[PDB]
Formats: sequence, structure tokens, C-alpha cells
Amino acid sequence: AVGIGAVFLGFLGAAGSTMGAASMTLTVQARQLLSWGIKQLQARVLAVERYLKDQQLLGIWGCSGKLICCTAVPWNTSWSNKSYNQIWNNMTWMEWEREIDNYTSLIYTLIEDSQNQQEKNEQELLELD
Amino acid sequence: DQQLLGIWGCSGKLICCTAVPWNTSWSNKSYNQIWNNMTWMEWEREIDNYTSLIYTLIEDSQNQQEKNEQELLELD
Amino acid sequence: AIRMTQSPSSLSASVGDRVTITCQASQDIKKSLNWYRQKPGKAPELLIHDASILQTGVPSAFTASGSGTHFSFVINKLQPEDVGTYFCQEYENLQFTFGPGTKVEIKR
Amino acid sequence: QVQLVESGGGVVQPGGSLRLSCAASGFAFKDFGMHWVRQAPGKGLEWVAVIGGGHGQHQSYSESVKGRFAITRDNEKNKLYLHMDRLRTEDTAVYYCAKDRLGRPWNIGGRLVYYYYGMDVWGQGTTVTVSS
Amino acid sequence: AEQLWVTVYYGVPVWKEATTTLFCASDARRNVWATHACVPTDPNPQEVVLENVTENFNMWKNNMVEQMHEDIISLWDQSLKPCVKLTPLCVTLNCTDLRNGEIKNCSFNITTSMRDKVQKEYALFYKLDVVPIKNDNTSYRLISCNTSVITQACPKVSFEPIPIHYCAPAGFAILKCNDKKFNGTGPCTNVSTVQCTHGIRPVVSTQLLLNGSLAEEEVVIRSANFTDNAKIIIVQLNKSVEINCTRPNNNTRKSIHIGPGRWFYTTGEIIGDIRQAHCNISGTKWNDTLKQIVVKLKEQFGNKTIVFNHSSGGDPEIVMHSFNCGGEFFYCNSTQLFNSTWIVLPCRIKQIVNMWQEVGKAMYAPPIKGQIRCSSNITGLILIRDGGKNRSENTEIFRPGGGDMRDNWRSELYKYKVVKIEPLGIAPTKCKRRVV
Ligand SMILES: *[C@@H]1O[C@H](CO)[C@@H](O[C@@H]2O[C@H](CO)[C@@H](O[C@@H]3O[C@H](CO[C@H]4O[C@H](CO)[C@@H](O)[C@H](O)[C@@H]4O)[C@@H](O)[C@H](O[C@H]4O[C@H](CO)[C@@H](O)[C@H](O)[C@@H]4O[C@H]4O[C@H](CO)[C@@H](O)[C@H](O)[C@@H]4O)[C@@H]3O)[C@H](O)[C@H]2NC(C)=O)[C@H](O)[C@H]1NC(C)=O
Ligand SMILES: *[C@@H]1O[C@H](CO)[C@@H](O[C@@H]2O[C@H](CO)[C@@H](O[C@@H]3O[C@H](CO[C@H]4O[C@H](CO)[C@@H](O)[C@H](O)[C@@H]4O)[C@@H](O)[C@H](O[C@H]4O[C@H](CO)[C@@H](O)[C@H](O)[C@@H]4O)[C@@H]3O)[C@H](O)[C@H]2NC(C)=O)[C@H](O)[C@H]1NC(C)=O
Ligand SMILES: *[C@@H]1O[C@H](CO)[C@@H](O[C@@H]2O[C@H](CO)[C@@H](O[C@@H]3O[C@H](CO[C@H]4O[C@H](CO)[C@@H](O)[C@H](O)[C@@H]4O)[C@@H](O)[C@H](O[C@H]4O[C@H](CO)[C@@H](O)[C@H](O)[C@@H]4O)[C@@H]3O)[C@H](O)[C@H]2NC(C)=O)[C@H](O)[C@H]1NC(C)=O
Ligand SMILES: *[C@@H]1O[C@H](CO)[C@@H](O[C@@H]2O[C@H](CO)[C@@H](O)[C@H](O)[C@H]2NC(C)=O)[C@H](O)[C@H]1NC(C)=O
Ligand SMILES: *[C@@H]1O[C@H](CO)[C@@H](O)[C@H](O)[C@H]1NC(C)=O
Ligand SMILES: *[C@@H]1O[C@H](CO)[C@@H](O)[C@H](O)[C@H]1NC(C)=O
Ligand SMILES: *[C@@H]1O[C@H](CO)[C@@H](O)[C@H](O)[C@H]1NC(C)=O
Ligand SMILES: *[C@@H]1O[C@H](CO)[C@@H](O)[C@H](O)[C@H]1NC(C)=O
Ligand SMILES: *[C@@H]1O[C@H](CO)[C@@H](O)[C@H](O)[C@H]1NC(C)=O
Ligand SMILES: *[C@@H]1O[C@H](CO)[C@@H](O)[C@H](O)[C@H]1NC(C)=O
Repeated sequence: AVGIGAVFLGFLGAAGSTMGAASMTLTVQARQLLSWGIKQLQARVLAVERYLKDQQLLGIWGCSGKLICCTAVPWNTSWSNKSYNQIWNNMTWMEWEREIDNYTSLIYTLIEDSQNQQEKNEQELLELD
Repeated sequence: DQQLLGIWGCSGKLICCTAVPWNTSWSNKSYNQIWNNMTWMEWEREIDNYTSLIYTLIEDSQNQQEKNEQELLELD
Repeated sequence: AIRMTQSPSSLSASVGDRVTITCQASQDIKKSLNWYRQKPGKAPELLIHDASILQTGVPSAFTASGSGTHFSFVINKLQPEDVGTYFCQEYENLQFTFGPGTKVEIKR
Repeated sequence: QVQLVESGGGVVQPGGSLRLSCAASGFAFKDFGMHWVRQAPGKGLEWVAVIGGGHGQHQSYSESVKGRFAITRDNEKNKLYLHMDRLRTEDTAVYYCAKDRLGRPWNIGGRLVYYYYGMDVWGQGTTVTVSS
Repeated sequence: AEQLWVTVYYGVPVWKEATTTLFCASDARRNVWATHACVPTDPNPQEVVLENVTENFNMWKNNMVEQMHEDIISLWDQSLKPCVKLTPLCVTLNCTDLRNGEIKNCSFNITTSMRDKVQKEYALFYKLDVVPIKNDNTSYRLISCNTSVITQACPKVSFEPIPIHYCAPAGFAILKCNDKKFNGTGPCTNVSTVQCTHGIRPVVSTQLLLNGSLAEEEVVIRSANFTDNAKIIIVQLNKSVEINCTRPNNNTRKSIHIGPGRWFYTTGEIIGDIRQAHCNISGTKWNDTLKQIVVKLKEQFGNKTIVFNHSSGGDPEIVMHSFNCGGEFFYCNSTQLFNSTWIVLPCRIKQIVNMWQEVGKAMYAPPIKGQIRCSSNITGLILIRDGGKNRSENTEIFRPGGGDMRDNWRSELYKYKVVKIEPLGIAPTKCKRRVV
């Protein structure tokens, strides 16, 4: 016998479950987050800038339109030597982000400086010839 | 608007086909009976009360599927 | 949860005999069956779960089998210590219905 | 070790009320789902209700008690409660608290669900009499 | 292990503590807090539990109390901006005792026809609003004369507290600690996310917290540190204590001319005997409340410790209990509640008042015509420790006190925390992007 909730994750609750299980509701969480007068006016502009900031990076990385996209940057096991299953079936999003917090800027840089650079250079060369 | 077009896999298009079937309960008119016989103002009114329903279906069913299956295909 | 029935309501044997309890569902419950044993003054003791697996710490004095609608509880040897009421519980749906219970005792 | 301390019983009149409290230790009370069952004198064991683990985001009641009883829990006190309201003489029974084999809020299908496989741990209950 | 590659995810449910501005919301309908601009409330708000995740709450760091502090003061000043200055009414007053002395019957002679229609307009004044001139009769004048220009509050502005809600902006969320035993801080286990808070009325008072929330089935006592005499003790009551306040005097009021196109309201005659303001408090409810409080105090401060002596400490507005029943500010002697260590309060009324502290410009209440009646209940209170003493469990004189008005909102805000949600993150995967 199994008791069930209604439809899907309410809000953020999956943050403490494994990243594997949590991935199920990225569509939910993303939609919810993505979407006196002067103070609110300021807040609105800030919300837009935060919104567009993320969209800029997703655009550049070739990830726009996706909530899950594979890159072409290899994982340097110096960051973490855990296997695929040792991470995804054993660690939460809150825990994972902390584990590699100090590599965020490194990897983000690598995506753009190496892969994006390559994809744009080679793209033109392929279109030319 | 851009958010929804992005999510639905429609960004960059002004015409995009989805993978949500038409429930003829909404309207039992054929393709030609709609497109060659009815205006945009008239059509939108006909199915005004299904807007939120269909929009929900696009995201909850198709978008959900496309993101889940995409990862699985990339993994294997 | 599907109504369970047990038979006979009164089951007895001499010490050491092989004693079995019939239990059935009116509808297919596939496997969701626990067996409990109640002694006077004590809450029912779980002996077998998932229709066939002994609970940890329970000696191999009992077995059970069956699937679908027809199940049975087997007392390999009935000892005075095994006297009690055995219950057939279904937990397929969130009603966790108990069967009538069968009283097992020593003949005299 | 594991021990359930089940009290709060006694004798009440029909139309009255009480609440039972089953204190427990020896296990992660906060995590496992729990059961309520009752046995009237001369009868077998009747299932009363179930509450899931964690914060108890799902319940089910027997049709014989729905609307008259409520289940709750306090994960810091490690106590399971039965609110026995508007009682009838038919509610005379010994009531037991029990732990399910699992009862956990699994994240599956994008939602939490509680998997139950039946009671396997309990105390000896307490007698509640409703009479006049 | 597997060859791992970087994968980008979006919608990652992780967050960090952050401070921002919460939007007001209100059950939409010149009341100070009844701003014309405020978001209508959600008739069906949601709340979801996290359960896999706990969170560290600390009621002493909730910066939302600062937002309320400043915004509330701004709203006060804005509504009462086009109000009447008392500058030409600083004229000295020839006062005698009003026959029945807290009220003087005085005359003056100003403006004496400065392009207007004016006269001596004798009137009644309160002792607490004037300063004696010891070089005269003694005669009196406005206490504000040697400080600042103050205004008579606009008659068209109501001061009834409004239960304003506050909701999270985009990208942020409000977390709530649902642990019944939660005190000043800790890893609250039962944590939920709340779209928008309930309404909190901006009740302003000294020594006792009125018209607030109740404690979770027992008196709960909180502090930053029960050993630190520099901190205060916040007591949240199991059940409230009934108080009924009245101003028996049936007062009239008169508009006087103070200049061309300018009027001012003065206290007029009083109908019937002039009696004292007072509040009636149920000794049963009060004493039983104290019993529960003492039991909890014992947990920290000793099993035979003598507590709750008379009011003392601070200036008259701190030593007296303060509230604003009917728009008039009452300052009552709470000693009658604490006049017996381990009920009718005498009370006086003041009109020149300071909203928590005021510099320069200040507010003068207009006279209220008729009688004032209201009913409220004590839902919490603030205790202060008297200071150094013998370590032995003899005394700990938990006097009423507390003048930091910010605690009247912090006492409710302790339930909530605001965080910023970061949807962008990465994790390894099994394969390379199929790059051409
Ligand atoms: C972790 O922290 C969470 C968060 O606080 C906490 O869960 C909360 O528990 C309380 C107490 O059980 C819940 O409060 C209940 O809320 C419902 C919701 O009503 C709204 O929604 C329905 C939706 O249909 C609407 O119809 C309705 O109009 C409202 O909009 C209330 O209905 C409940 O009220 C009944 O129960 C009260 C119990 O004291 C009664 O006082 C009240 O009068 C109502 O009684 C009626 O129903 C009873 C049912 O048993 C019946 O016995 C009575 O005779 C009478 O008929 C109640 O206020 C709250 O919703 C929970 N919050 C969440 C998010 O779930 C957890 O308890 C905590 N976990 C742990 C382990 O500590
Ligand atoms: C807070 O977060 C934790 C995260 O750890 C949650 O606990 C776990 O939740 C996951 C799912 O979210 C559960 O995963 C399931 O585990 C099963 C394995 O069971 C065996 O191993 C356990 C080990 O304790 C034994 O107790 C058990 O008896 C078994 O021996 C899997 O079989 C499940 O697989 C399911 O999914 C796949 C998907 O393809 C299906 O194909 C399968 O058929 C099956 O349906 C699943 O992987 C995990 O068991 C939970 N842990 C525990 C101890 O129960 C918390 O529940 C969570 N809390 C809240 C508030 O949600
Ligand atoms: C704690 O909370 C309680 C409850 O909210 C507060 O007590 C109430 O305060 C309000 C303040 O306005 C009182 O309301 C006033 O009542 C007067 C007479 O009451 C009778 O008539 C009204 C008519 O609607 C009935 O609703 C009521 O039940 C009684 O039958 C009215 O005449 C008042 O309106 C007049 O004055 C206002 C002043 O702003 C004008 O704007 C109006 O236009 C009109 O001229 C007003 O409605 C209420 O009576 C109080 N309750 C009791 C029992 O007395 C406490 O004040 C609060 N405590 C703290 C610390 O804030
Ligand atoms: C009640 O307050 C006490 C005292 O602050 C809390 O106990 C402390 O909690 C902090 C939280 O970070 C810990 O660092 C301390 O080690 C705790 N002290 C002790 C001796 O336990 C207590 O957690 C509070 N209770 C609740 C329910 O929040
Ligand atoms: C990984 O699994 C083991 C299994 O015992 C567990 O002890 C450990 O805590 C897990 N790691 C994480 C991140 O929880
Ligand atoms: C469809 O075509 C018929 C042709 O006579 C016409 O009468 C009818 O109005 C048309 N429908 C619409 C939407 O105009
Ligand atoms: C007040 O009035 C009396 C009336 O006799 C007068 O004697 C006295 O001087 C007056 N005081 C002032 C302040 O003028
Ligand atoms: C809190 O108030 C309730 C009201 O019924 C009472 O039953 C309870 O005993 C009180 N708590 C304490 C600690 O006395
Ligand atoms: C306190 O007073 C308010 C005034 O409306 C009332 O609603 C509430 O029930 C009172 N609290 C108690 C404990 O009586
Ligand atoms: C005050 O006294 C006057 C005298 O005429 C009366 O008309 C009025 O109603 C009284 N007001 C109150 C509030 O008692």
C-alpha cells in the first residue's frame, strides 16, 4: 500500500534528496523561480537583470532552452574523485554545490574560454568550407 | 512571452509544432473547417477557456518528457 | 483492501502434528500478506511477511506460501508454546485489513 | 532498546473524548511511519489508521473511525497521538501504536509517496472504555 | 570511475541566506498604515514543507524588523505632514486649577487680530503637556517651546493598527520555523516555505505586548543569553490576559482660530465628574499566567527565586506601561500587576508624544470628543533583570521594561527567514556533448 501526494514537488523540498531524484522536478523549480511603487520598481529591474544574467550564460554555453545540457568540458577528478553513482545516487544538491563551490568560476571559465571559443571558431571554418 | 517560447521549445519561431494531441472535446472542427473558415479573433474566443489547460499540458507533459528523455539519451 | 477469509475458525491438533491455516482473498492481492500470532496478554507477533519470508529472529518453525487469492500458513510442528490466534492481514491498499484470525490449540 | 510506552487510556462516557499518547524510543521515530490498531474484547484486530514518516504528509483512516478520530505526531517528543473524539460505546477497545516496516516519503515520479508494508513493531496498548 | 564530463543544470533547488525588501500586502479597502499602494492578499496562500532539509534560524538577525521600523515611521510622517503648527500657541498660559489637579483651565491673548478673527479662547490643558514657569505664578506654556515646532495631528488620520502582510520578491523565498520549542536560534527541524506571511498589526506599547500571537500550548521564554544582564527576556504567553481600558470623562472640544484660514482644536469642557483613566485586569487570568511564567523561569533562574517587584527604571514613559487606546496615549502604572513578589491600574493621559523617539518635529494629539473604551489582551511581555547580585537563588527582580520599540515586531518575525535561491549549477555526467 502506498500513499501519494498530488502531482509534484511543491517548492525546493527535493534540495535535500539525492540529485538524481531531485532532477525530476527541474521543470517545476525553474518555472517557479524564473517567473512603494519605486521600491518595487527597483526590485523589478533587479529581477530582470538576474533573469537575463542566467540567460546570457545559458545562451553562450549552448544550453539555452534546456534545463539539462551536456557540455564538452572533461571533469577534472581533482575537483572530486567520486564516481557517477557515488554522487548522483548518494548526494543532495545542497551538499554537492558546497563540495565544488570553489570550482564554480573555474569550470564556468573553462566552458567559455575553451569550448565556446572552439565551437565558434570551428563553426565558421566549417561553414566556409 | 520569451520564457514560455523557450520552455515550449519554440524560441526563434513564430510557428512551431508541438507534440500535444488536440483533444476534439475542445473543438470538433476539421483542419480546413478552422483555418479556411475562421479568423484569429473568432478562434481565440472559441477556445479561450482551454488556454491554461493546453499551456499546462505542453509543459507538464511534453517539456517534462523532452527534458527527461534528453538526459537519458545523452547518458546512453 | 480486499476482504480476507480464514478457515477453520477453530483448529486443533496434538503436540508435534503439522497444522495449517487456510486463508483466501476474494480478489487478487498478488503477495501483500503478513502472518501474525497472538498469545493471551500479548500483541500479535509478526512471524511471516510478504507471504513467505520469516521475520528476523523468528525460528524456522513456520512456513507460508501461495499467491494471488490462495494462501496458507504452515506450523511445522504444533507445540504448546505455539498456541495462539494467527491472523492473515492484507496490506495492498491503505486499509491494511485483518482477517478473522484462526485459533490454534492443543487437543485434550 | 525499542520500547513503546502507551498510555492516556481510562474510562470515558459516550460523547466524551480523550487523547492517547504513545511515547517511543530505540528507533528513528521521526523517520518511520506509524500505525494505529485496536482490538475490542472478543474480537480480532481492527486497523484504525496510518500516518507517514517525516512530518506525516499523508494519512488514511478506516471507514469505521473516519471523521471521529485524528492522527498526529510530535517528532521532538517522540510521541504518537490519537485524538479520540465524540466517542461511542462501540469504540471500546485496547488501542495499540505500531511502526510500519517502512513508511518513508520517497521522492519518486516528482512527488513524495509513502511506502507501507505493514506493522512490525508495537507495544501492548492501553484499554479505552466507552460506557455509561 | 567513469569518464566524467561537465553537465549544466538549471532549476537547482539550492539557496543562500540573503537580505532584501519584502513587498507589502494588505486586505485592500487616511489611516497611517492603510497605504493607497499595497498588494492585495492571496486568498489561498501555499505552504510546503522541506523535510529533507533543515535551516538555521536566528531571530536576532532578521533584518525585516529594520524595514518595518523605517517604513512605518515614514508612513506616520507622510500622513501627518499637512498638519497644524503649534508655533503661535507657545503663548504663556495664565492657569488655575480646574475645579472638580491634572487639568488646568488657562487663558492667553494671541494673535490679537493679526489680519484674522481671534480671541483669548480660554481652554483646558493637561499637566503632562506643559512646562511650569517657576518665575511667574507658577504659570505654564507648551513644553515644546524650548525644543521644537510641533504639529497637531490631522483630525482626518486614523491610528488603528492594520495587519499588513509581507511577501517574497522574485528569486527569493521566506522560510518558516515550525518547531514549537524554537527559541532565539538553532537548527530548526520543521522548516517550511511560505509564499507570504500573515498580517502583523503595528501595535506600539511599552512593557507588555498587546494583541499579538500566543505560545504553542505553554509559556515560552526567549533570550539571546539568560546569563547576560545586557539582554532582555521575551515572554510569549500560553493564553492572553484580559484588560479593559476606559476614559470615563466625557469631553468636548472646540475649534479656535489661530490665523487667517487656520484652526486648532482645544480641549473643551468636561461633562460629569472628572475621574482617572484606568484599566481593569482580571487578577485570575493574570495570576495564573504568572504561575506558568514562574515555572519556566525556574528552569534558568532557580527554584526559590523571588521575582516580579514594582515598576522601576527609565524615564516616566518607560516606567509606565504605554498604549494608544482611542488615539490618546495612556501611561498607566503597571506596579499594580507587579506589586507582590513571588486589578485596577491608575493611569494618566498625555497629548504631546514622541513616536518611539522624535527629534525636532513631534506630534500633538487632538482632543477626542466623548468617551474612550477599548478591550485588548496581554499576549506577551518583556522582562528585564535588575543587575548584579549574590549568585544564590534568592532574588531576580524581573521588572517590566523595554523601550526599544523594534521588539514589538521582532517578537513575531522570529518565525521567518529570507533566502536567495540560486537555480544555476553543474554536476558531472557520463558522456561528451556530440560536438561537430
Ligand atoms: C511541522 O510543521 C507543520 C507546519 O506548521 C505542521 O503542520 C501543520 O499542522 C496543523 C495542525 O494539524 C495544520 O493545521 C490544520 O490545517 C487545516 C487546513 O485548513 C485549510 O485548508 C483546507 C483545504 O481544504 C480548507 O478547506 C480550510 O478551509 C483551510 O483553508 C485545518 O482545516 C485544520 O483545522 C482543523 O484542525 C484543528 C486542529 O487543532 C482544529 O482546531 C480546527 O478547528 C479544525 O478542526 C476540524 O477538523 C478536525 C480534523 O481532524 C476535526 O477533528 C475537528 O473536529 C474539526 O472538524 C488545522 O488547522 C496545518 O495545516 C499543518 N501545516 C501543513 C503545512 O501541513 C506539522 O504538524 C509539523 N510536524 C511535526 C512533526 O511537528
Ligand atoms: C529525504 O531524502 C532521502 C534521500 O536519501 C530520502 O530517502 C530515500 O529516498 C529514495 C528515493 O527518493 C529511496 O530510494 C529507493 O530505494 C530503493 C532501495 O530499497 C532497498 O534499499 C534500502 C536501503 O535502506 C532498504 O531499506 C530496502 O528494504 C531495499 O533493500 C529502490 O529500490 C528504489 O528504486 C525505485 O526507483 C526505481 C526508478 O527506476 C524503480 O525502477 C524501482 O522499481 C523502485 O521503484 C529507490 O531508489 C530510498 O530508499 C530512501 N531511503 C530510505 C532509507 O528509505 C527521504 O525519504 C527524504 N525524505 C523526504 C521528506 O522525502
Ligand atoms: C486590540 O484589538 C481590539 C479588537 O480589534 C481593539 O479594540 C477595538 O478598537 C476599535 C478601534 O476602532 C474599536 O472600534 C470602534 O468602535 C466604536 C464603537 O463600537 C461599537 O460600534 C461599532 C460600529 O461599527 C461596532 O462595530 C462595535 O462592535 C461596537 O458595537 C465605533 O464608533 C468606532 O468608529 C468611530 O471611530 C473611528 C475612529 O477612527 C472613526 O473613524 C469612525 O468613522 C467612527 O467615527 C470604531 O469602530 C472597537 O470598539 C474596539 N473593541 C472594543 C471591544 O472596544 C483594541 O484597541 C486593540 N488593542 C490594541 C493595543 O491595539
Ligand atoms: C534553545 O536555546 C538553546 C540556547 O541557545 C539552544 O541550544 C544551543 O543551540 C545552539 C544553536 O547553534 C548550539 O550551538 C548550542 O550548542 C546549543 N546549546 C546547548 C547547550 O544545547 C537550543 O537549541 C534552543 N532550542 C531550540 C528548540 O531551538
Ligand atoms: C554515501 O552512502 C553511504 C552509505 O552508508 C553513507 O554513509 C554516506 O553518508 C553517503 N554520502 C552522502 C553524501 O550522504
Ligand atoms: C464557415 O463557412 C460557412 C459557409 O457558408 C459560413 O456560413 C460560416 O459562417 C463559416 N464560419 C465562420 C467562422 O465564419
Ligand atoms: C492671571 O490672572 C490674574 C487675574 O487677577 C492676574 O492677577 C495675573 O497677573 C495673571 N497672570 C498673568 C500670567 O498675567
Ligand atoms: C497552556 O494552556 C492550555 C489551555 O487549555 C492548558 O491546558 C495547558 O496546561 C497550558 N500549559 C501549561 C504548561 O500549563
Ligand atoms: C485576545 O483578544 C482578541 C481580540 O479580538 C480575541 O480575538 C482573542 O480571542 C483574545 N485571546 C484570548 C486568548 O482570549
Ligand atoms: C457627553 O455629554 C453630552 C451632554 O449633552 C451628551 O449629549 C453626550 O452624549 C455625552 N457623550 C458621551 C460619549 O457620553
